[PDB]
Amino acid sequence: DQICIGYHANNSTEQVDTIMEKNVTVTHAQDILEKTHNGKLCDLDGVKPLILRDCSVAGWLLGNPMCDEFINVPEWSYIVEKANPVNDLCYPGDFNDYEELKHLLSRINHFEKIQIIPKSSWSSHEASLGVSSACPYQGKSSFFRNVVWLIKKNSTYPTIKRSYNNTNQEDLLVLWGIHHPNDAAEQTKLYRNPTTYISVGTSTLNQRLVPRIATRSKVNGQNGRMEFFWTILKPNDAINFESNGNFIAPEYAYKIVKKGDSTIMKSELEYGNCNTKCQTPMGAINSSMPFHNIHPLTIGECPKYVKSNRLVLATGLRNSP
Amino acid sequence: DQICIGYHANNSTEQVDTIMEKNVTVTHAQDILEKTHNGKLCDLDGVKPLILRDCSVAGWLLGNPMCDEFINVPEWSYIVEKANPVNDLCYPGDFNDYEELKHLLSRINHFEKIQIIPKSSWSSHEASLGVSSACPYQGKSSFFRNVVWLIKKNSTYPTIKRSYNNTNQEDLLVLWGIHHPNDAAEQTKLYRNPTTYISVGTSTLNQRLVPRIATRSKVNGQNGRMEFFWTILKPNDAINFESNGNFIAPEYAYKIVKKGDSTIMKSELEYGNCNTKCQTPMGAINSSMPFHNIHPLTIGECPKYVKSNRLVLATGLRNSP
Amino acid sequence: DQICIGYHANNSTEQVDTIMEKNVTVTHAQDILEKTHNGKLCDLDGVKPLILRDCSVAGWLLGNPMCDEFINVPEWSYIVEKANPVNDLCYPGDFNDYEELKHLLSRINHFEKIQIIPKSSWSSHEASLGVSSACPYQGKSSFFRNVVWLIKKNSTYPTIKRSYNNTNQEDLLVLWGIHHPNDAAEQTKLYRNPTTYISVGTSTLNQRLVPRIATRSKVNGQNGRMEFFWTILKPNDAINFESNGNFIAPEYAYKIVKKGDSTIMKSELEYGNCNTKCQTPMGAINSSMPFHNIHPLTIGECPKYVKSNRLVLATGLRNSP
Amino acid sequence: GLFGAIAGFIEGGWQGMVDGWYGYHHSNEQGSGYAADKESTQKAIDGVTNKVNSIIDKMNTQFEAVGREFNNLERRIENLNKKMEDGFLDVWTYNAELLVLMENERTLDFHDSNVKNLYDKVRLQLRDNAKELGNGCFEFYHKCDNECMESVRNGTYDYPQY
Amino acid sequence: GLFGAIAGFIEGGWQGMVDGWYGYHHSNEQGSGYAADKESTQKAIDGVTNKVNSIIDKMNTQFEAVGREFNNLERRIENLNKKMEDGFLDVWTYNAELLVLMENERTLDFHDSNVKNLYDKVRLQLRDNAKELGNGCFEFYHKCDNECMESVRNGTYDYPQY
Amino acid sequence: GLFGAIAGFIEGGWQGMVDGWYGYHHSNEQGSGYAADKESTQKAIDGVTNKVNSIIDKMNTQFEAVGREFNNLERRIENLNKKMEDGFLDVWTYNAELLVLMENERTLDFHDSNVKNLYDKVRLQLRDNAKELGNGCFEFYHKCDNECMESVRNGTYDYPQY
Ligand SMILES: *[C@@H]1O[C@H](CO)[C@@H](O[C@@H]2O[C@H](CO)[C@@H](O[C@H]3O[C@H](CO[C@H]4O[C@H](CO)[C@@H](O)[C@H](O)[C@@H]4O)[C@@H](O)[C@H](O[C@@H]4O[C@H](CO)[C@@H](O)[C@H](O)[C@@H]4O)[C@@H]3O)[C@H](O)[C@H]2NC(C)=O)[C@H](O)[C@H]1NC(C)=O
Ligand SMILES: *[C@@H]1O[C@H](CO)[C@@H](O[C@@H]2O[C@H](CO)[C@@H](O[C@H]3O[C@H](CO[C@H]4O[C@H](CO)[C@@H](O)[C@H](O)[C@@H]4O)[C@@H](O)[C@H](O[C@@H]4O[C@H](CO)[C@@H](O)[C@H](O)[C@@H]4O)[C@@H]3O)[C@H](O)[C@H]2NC(C)=O)[C@H](O)[C@H]1NC(C)=O
Ligand SMILES: *[C@@H]1O[C@H](CO)[C@@H](O[C@@H]2O[C@H](CO)[C@@H](O[C@H]3O[C@H](CO[C@H]4O[C@H](CO)[C@@H](O)[C@H](O)[C@@H]4O)[C@@H](O)[C@H](O[C@@H]4O[C@H](CO)[C@@H](O)[C@H](O)[C@@H]4O)[C@@H]3O)[C@H](O)[C@H]2NC(C)=O)[C@H](O)[C@H]1NC(C)=O
Ligand SMILES: *[C@H]1O[C@H](CO)[C@@H](O[C@@H]2O[C@H](CO)[C@@H](O[C@@H]3O[C@H](CO)[C@@H](O)[C@H](O)[C@@H]3O)[C@H](O)[C@H]2NC(C)=O)[C@H](O)[C@H]1NC(C)=O
Ligand SMILES: *[C@H]1O[C@H](CO)[C@@H](O[C@@H]2O[C@H](CO)[C@@H](O[C@@H]3O[C@H](CO)[C@@H](O)[C@H](O)[C@@H]3O)[C@H](O)[C@H]2NC(C)=O)[C@H](O)[C@H]1NC(C)=O
Ligand SMILES: *[C@H]1O[C@H](CO)[C@@H](O[C@@H]2O[C@H](CO)[C@@H](O[C@@H]3O[C@H](CO)[C@@H](O)[C@H](O)[C@@H]3O)[C@H](O)[C@H]2NC(C)=O)[C@H](O)[C@H]1NC(C)=O
Ligand SMILES: *[C@@H]1O[C@H](CO)[C@@H](O[C@@H]2O[C@H](CO)[C@@H](O)[C@H](O)[C@H]2NC(C)=O)[C@H](O)[C@H]1NC(C)=O
Ligand SMILES: *[C@@H]1O[C@H](CO)[C@@H](O[C@@H]2O[C@H](CO)[C@@H](O)[C@H](O)[C@H]2NC(C)=O)[C@H](O)[C@H]1NC(C)=O
Ligand SMILES: *[C@@H]1O[C@H](CO)[C@@H](O[C@@H]2O[C@H](CO)[C@@H](O)[C@H](O)[C@H]2NC(C)=O)[C@H](O)[C@H]1NC(C)=O
Ligand SMILES: *[C@@H]1O[C@H](CO)[C@@H](O)[C@H](O)[C@H]1NC(C)=O
Ligand SMILES: *[C@@H]1O[C@H](CO)[C@@H](O)[C@H](O)[C@H]1NC(C)=O
Ligand SMILES: *[C@@H]1O[C@H](CO)[C@@H](O)[C@H](O)[C@H]1NC(C)=O
Ligand SMILES: *[C@@H]1O[C@H](CO)[C@@H](O)[C@H](O)[C@H]1NC(C)=O
Ligand SMILES: *[C@@H]1O[C@H](CO)[C@@H](O)[C@H](O)[C@H]1NC(C)=O
Ligand SMILES: *[C@@H]1O[C@H](CO)[C@@H](O)[C@H](O)[C@H]1NC(C)=O
Repeated sequence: DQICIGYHANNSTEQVDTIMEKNVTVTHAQDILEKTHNGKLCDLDGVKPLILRDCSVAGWLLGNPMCDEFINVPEWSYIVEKANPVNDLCYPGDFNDYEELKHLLSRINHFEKIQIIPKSSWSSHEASLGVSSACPYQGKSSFFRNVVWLIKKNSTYPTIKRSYNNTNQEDLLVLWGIHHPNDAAEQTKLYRNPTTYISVGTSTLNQRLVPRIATRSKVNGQNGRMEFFWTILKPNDAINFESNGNFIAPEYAYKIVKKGDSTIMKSELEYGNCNTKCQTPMGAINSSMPFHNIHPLTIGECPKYVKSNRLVLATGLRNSP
Repeated sequence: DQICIGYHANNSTEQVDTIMEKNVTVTHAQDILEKTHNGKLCDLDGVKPLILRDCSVAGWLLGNPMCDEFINVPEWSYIVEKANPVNDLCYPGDFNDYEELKHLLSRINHFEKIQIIPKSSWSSHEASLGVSSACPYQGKSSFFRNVVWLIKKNSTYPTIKRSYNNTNQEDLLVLWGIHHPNDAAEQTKLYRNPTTYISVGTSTLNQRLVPRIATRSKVNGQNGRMEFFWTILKPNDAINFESNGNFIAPEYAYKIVKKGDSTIMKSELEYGNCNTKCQTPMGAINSSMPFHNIHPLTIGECPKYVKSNRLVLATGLRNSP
Repeated sequence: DQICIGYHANNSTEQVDTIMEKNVTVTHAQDILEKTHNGKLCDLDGVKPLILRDCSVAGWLLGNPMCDEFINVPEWSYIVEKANPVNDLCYPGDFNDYEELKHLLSRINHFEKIQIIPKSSWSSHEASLGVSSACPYQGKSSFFRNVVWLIKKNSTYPTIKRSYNNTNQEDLLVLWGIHHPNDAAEQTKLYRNPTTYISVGTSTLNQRLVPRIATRSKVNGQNGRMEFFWTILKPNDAINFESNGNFIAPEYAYKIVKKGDSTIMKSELEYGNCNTKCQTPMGAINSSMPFHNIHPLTIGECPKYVKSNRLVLATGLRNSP
Repeated sequence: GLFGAIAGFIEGGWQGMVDGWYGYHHSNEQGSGYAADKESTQKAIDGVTNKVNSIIDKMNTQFEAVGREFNNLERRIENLNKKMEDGFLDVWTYNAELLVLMENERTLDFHDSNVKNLYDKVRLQLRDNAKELGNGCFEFYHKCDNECMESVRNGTYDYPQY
Repeated sequence: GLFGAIAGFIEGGWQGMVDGWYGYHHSNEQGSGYAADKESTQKAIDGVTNKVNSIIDKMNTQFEAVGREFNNLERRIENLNKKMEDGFLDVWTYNAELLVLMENERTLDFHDSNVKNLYDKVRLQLRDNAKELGNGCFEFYHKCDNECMESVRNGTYDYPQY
Repeated sequence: GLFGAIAGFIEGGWQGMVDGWYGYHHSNEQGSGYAADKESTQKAIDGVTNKVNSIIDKMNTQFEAVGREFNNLERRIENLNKKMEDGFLDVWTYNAELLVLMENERTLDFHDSNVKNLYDKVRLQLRDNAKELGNGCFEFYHKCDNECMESVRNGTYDYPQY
């Protein structure tokens, strides 16, 4: 008659690593690393992202005519831009402080577009021939929809003196631009005046742009260049435009209605018609694991990213053969 | 007759946490986290800080007339600026590379102010009507005390050509500015010349400021703007000023006499009449603990900041009921 | 008759530290920290570094005549510049975006120098009197070898309109400059035209430099200043130069033939005629240890830098007296 | 293991014991079988559960990256940004992997300890009244029926009676 | 605990023993009382002291933040700066909290070990001359007076004599 | 140590035992000498080797600095860069130093454990047939010649025979 002390064993093949030994078979274990995703771009808590598709953020904000899909976008959870979107600046040029603006959009969930300077209200200047074959729409020449390329009217460009006042409650994103023509002849043709300027003033802003006229390489068949600028107009503050040529004026601006959590995600994926509480640039995550190894840039209620291939905790004891 | 092995117990209720169990009562423990401060801004090793109160660093350096308290400040241990000081730039404008200058002050403990260009020495220009109602002092119009707003004398602004030489042993902080008037009429009224400039040269510096004349919003009732610039003048090097208008000239500059450890601290607190070896923006720390959880930005001989609410080491053993 | 259990002891004096006790003598130990280096700058896998000696990176690229040693350098493993090289910009001035360029060289292993605008091809301008006593070579006045200081020919500076096209397969580093003379008389003497410009255009670049003419301190006996600029010319893209004076034109540019791993190392050491798989700014490392404490900035197959003085693992057991 | 019981003086585990982590096997004239020790098993369960939740909790306040764009002439700060994000991910990866390795070692040792301690609890009861076989087992000098056996699992084994 | 002594086969501690962490209680015809074991107690004190100072020392070379201002169009680098400072504080917070958790576990086990080892030191002396009660105590077969008891605490208990 | 054997109830190590980490010494009429226990020694060797390689492996994916220049008006970002590089080096330095401290503690305890377990393996064989001396040694009641001794090292010591 005898009695023995002993411990559990089972058919488990689960292995855990330790400092002194690897691949120790244990009776029980708990995986704590999520390795799978759904491979899709999803709504985040039922709120669909803004998927720019082939448009870049600049083509969207300026109103590149190939980006009419985003003429009035609802509130978004996050934004998805491609690595090299084709529809950027149809007419070649630059976008001043572009990356500082993108950074601003990581904190923005909703824009409401509003008209600040009506197209019809340009009575001393021509405001309908500001169109280029570099920015085509349905076969015809067009231009960025949110700005107006003003040119001379009956061979005169009188000094422009306009001013908008932010009466509405929000902060306002105002955009404008300057045209850098190829040569002195092009300058005189479009604007008459040989030497020109655009001065822009707010409470904080005090700039004076002058066109640099130089020989350039063609890009989308254009020797000219457009430089685009922006500012945030605080509520109850006014912006003053003065110019005698080369001015790319704002027609529409964006009210900032919703601040908060958002991000600009780089991905070649498109919309997947799913919902999720955690999204990555390569797919969404549905798990209660503390960790995952899918991608570092996530948005939502996410596990913590680590670079491991395997994280498994022993719960049970060493399993015997 | 028997003998027993055993261990200590006592009336301790001190608890420590472990990985496998929380709130284990032990006979002895050692708290290692400091949670208390005195709530005051104190001298640091007997050396009082510079407490700018309602002045900003710019209002102090330029000599905003509401900042006379800081007309000649002794050596400091650290500087305390508020989040939104009211007395900044009485006359609206900008301060070029302001944040790079503040960063310079984190390594500076003492300035000696000295006169580089006497106010009296402006014999071809008017140097006493450079005053604004935006910068009032005892009810009258005044201006930044360390710079001179030169205007035309008997309807003439002859080209200014001045030069200071850093003969003294230190590095010198030189400050100047440019006036951006509202319109062409204001320009001609103050300086006659329609188009003007200010050129500033050292061994390294080679700039040429031109005034941008534009319509602006009023701020403290001013349509104009002042842009302030700075440079560090190395010893035995000379600074060359050339201008024909709009020039805000230096009268006083600051010798940098003491380098070393300092910081600009943001706090709404005022002086507390205490001493301490470790200071935070919400109070001073007097303890020999290795850690504290009061605030990340400290100055002095400080414990290490952690974000914990509790850090307690077991020293004794598990206490039995 | 008896049998005893026991353990090894030996004459080892090796000590290891633990949390509860320091300097515990053990029978065996393994040092894992490398503390020694050879004190030399070495080839990295047989590939010799570029040792600029007394030349700075700017003096090398622009062709400072005191830097003829580096007129045609082979492929390098890493670059070694001193802290304060004497042969920088013989003629005083600035180098625009210099640090962003150095950062570009950390990813570059080889340049091939090529002629883009022949010196002989300047038929309407004088291209052999652009020489200064500040840039001497064998006792005579000279100048940066990779650029041309164009001055007026028979009292005329006709507008320059030149253009190079990147036909070759690589990216091309193009360099140029602008002259900032001391006064209006010097300007007219060298270039005739009172007011001048240099416009430079590519697909992305669109600049217009104007000379700032001001009184300056002499540096190497020069009141003037040269500002140097650069750009990377993508393959199959063309660069357009337009100017009417003050232009420092490119003669030679650098083809970027090899990208990859490199670095700019700061060191006062010179070449040591050795080989190594791991190099620091104070010497090379030959060891299989996981860690070292020599210097943080290494290049190659290196151990991991830690700041410890000692890291020793116990392997054996506690050694008894 | 450190405590010498699991895969030590007790060669192997019991497929037959299904209702606990540690326990007893008895053999006598009436028959044989297994019985889990509920106390030490439940202690083990609580320990390991708390440990897991402790791990999950420590790691949930941890670095999370965000996208930042930079242009062609902001390469230094872009590189700074890349090296900063990668720097922290390496640190957290190292932390996670090490914590698991270390805590797995301790978990396996914990189980070894519980078994060793259970073996000792019984040894200290039996004393001179059973032969210690050297393999986890105790052969009784007296006949020990099912109620005797239960009393050994009870902790209430009357040594003097036998 | 891992070693089975504290709150194991020794149910509880002694309010009565005030002059040390571990020790002996004796009972005989002359009376009873407690005696701290100075050796093992002092070893414990040194261990725990060194540990504390070791912890304090490791942590004193550690990240310390400084203020940096940024303007309205330097948001990216401001954010970089915020995420960098917060990144390190999380890392150090994690390090501190974990070190304490881990070292508390080890400290409690250390004490358990010292008690277990003291119990064994005495068991190995007494051998067959005392009954091992199963609860930390040893009942002697011979009468054991105060000098006999001291000899057991000495380490110089003459087994053969008894 | 935690397990009480090394520099505990076994006062000191053996200069005489050269061919292993743990083992036996015997004394009888035919003579005396040492014999390494190859099993437990080899287990120790593998453990410590794996540990070392584990340490070396964890640390090889770790922060590595690169040079970045900044000009006179980029002091903030230069300082950001300095504090970022130093920040990570402190973290890794702390990690390395702590890992070594902690793993040294565990390594020394591991050895203590192996000795303790070897002592127990033999104790559990001898049972009542030898006096447990209290110092690592076992004095036999029967005469035990070299083949008897080998059988104790075998694990195949026939208790009933003696
Ligand atoms: C863009 O447009 C908006 C809307 O027109 C501009 O805001 C308005 O600007 C005017 C000045 O042009 C401000 O001043 C007038 O109104 C104030 C109102 O005072 C109180 O009452 C209103 C309710 O009607 C309330 O909302 C305010 O908060 C405030 O409590 C008058 O007091 C002021 O006249 C003053 O009277 C004081 C007492 O006698 C004197 O001390 C003063 O010296 C002065 O004479 C004047 O009539 C408006 O307050 C302001 N309205 C709003 C809704 O913001 C905005 O300025 C413009 N931007 C730019 C850049 O031009
Ligand atoms: C701001 O003002 C200061 C003070 O005026 C300027 O510094 C001075 O600048 C002058 C030139 O304008 C320098 O050169 C003169 O003095 C040197 C002195 O040489 C030695 O002796 C002095 C002691 O008196 C000592 O401090 C120096 O360290 C040095 O060892 C003369 O040598 C020099 O003349 C030269 O003689 C050499 C030998 O014959 C020749 O090789 C040279 O070619 C030359 O002819 C001349 O007379 C001063 O050295 C200097 N003084 C000080 C105290 O720094 C400073 O330049 C100015 N800044 C600007 C931007 O203008
Ligand atoms: C720097 O100099 C280089 C070299 O001169 C410039 O690159 C060349 O630029 C010309 C335009 O000036 C390009 O267009 C011509 O050639 C293409 C070639 O097309 C195919 O065939 C070549 C092989 O010969 C192959 O390499 C190409 O990949 C391509 O498959 C012609 O097609 C083109 O004419 C067109 O015909 C099409 C069909 O009829 C029409 O749709 C078009 O509307 C058009 O009429 C034209 O003759 C060259 O392709 C290009 N060569 C190379 C080797 O890159 C470069 O532009 C210049 N830079 C600057 C900034 O000026
Ligand atoms: C653990 O197990 C032991 C042994 O099995 C238990 O002892 C037994 O306990 C039972 C349950 O009450 C006793 O039953 C009683 O029997 C008497 C007469 O035989 C009867 O008059 C009562 O009505 C009752 O049925 C049994 O006598 C007793 N026997 C022995 C030999 O111990 C013990 O109770 C258990 N203790 C614990 C702490 O679990
Ligand atoms: C630990 O304790 C034991 C037992 O208490 C000690 O043994 C006793 O030690 C005392 C102290 O010296 C001895 O006293 C001597 O007595 C003899 C005759 O009785 C006398 O001639 C001497 O002048 C002296 O007073 C005592 O005899 C002795 N007795 C016994 C039974 O052991 C022991 O010394 C202690 N050892 C250690 C290492 O602490
Ligand atoms: C471990 O050691 C024990 C004791 O040394 C071993 O037992 C002995 O093993 C030897 C080797 O085979 C036996 O030799 C045989 O002897 C018989 C007659 O004496 C002979 O007919 C055979 O040809 C052979 O030589 C020896 O008898 C035996 N003796 C005793 C007392 O045990 C044992 O084999 C070893 N076991 C292990 C697992 O290492
Ligand atoms: C521990 O086990 C792992 C997983 O089974 C082993 O890694 C695999 O090895 C197999 C066979 O050599 C390969 O085909 C797989 O590619 C490996 N998979 C992974 C995820 O690594 C590993 O070799 C074992 N490690 C040790 C130290 O024994
Ligand atoms: C461990 O004890 C702590 C401190 O007593 C407990 O936390 C407190 O719980 C009480 C009662 O529920 C609350 O009123 C307090 O707000 C808590 N204080 C703090 C600082 O947390 C805690 O619940 C216990 N933890 C566990 C796991 O049992
Ligand atoms: C542990 O030993 C080290 C190394 O021997 C001791 O440090 C040395 O102490 C000697 C004598 O005091 C000094 O001369 C050396 O300068 C020290 N060297 C180093 C590298 O530190 C150390 O004091 C001992 N530590 C403890 C806690 O006992
Ligand atoms: C292992 O055992 C369980 C019994 O608990 C059984 O249900 C399961 O099918 C088995 N799995 C394998 C792979 O044999
Ligand atoms: C996530 O997947 C699990 C499968 O384990 C499922 O039970 C759960 O409903 C899913 N939740 C969502 C929101 O997709
Ligand atoms: C606990 O015990 C000590 C005796 O050492 C006594 O002085 C103290 O007052 C007691 N504290 C409490 C709260 O009972
Ligand atoms: C700090 O406070 C302690 C109270 O524990 C006091 O003894 C000490 O004198 C104080 N020191 C200073 C400098 O305030
Ligand atoms: C230590 O012992 C070894 C024998 O293994 C011997 O070779 C060596 O010389 C000794 N070293 C010292 C310093 O005594
Ligand atoms: C590095 O030094 C070791 C000395 O231990 C030597 O054996 C080896 O050949 C050396 N290798 C090189 C590449 O210098």
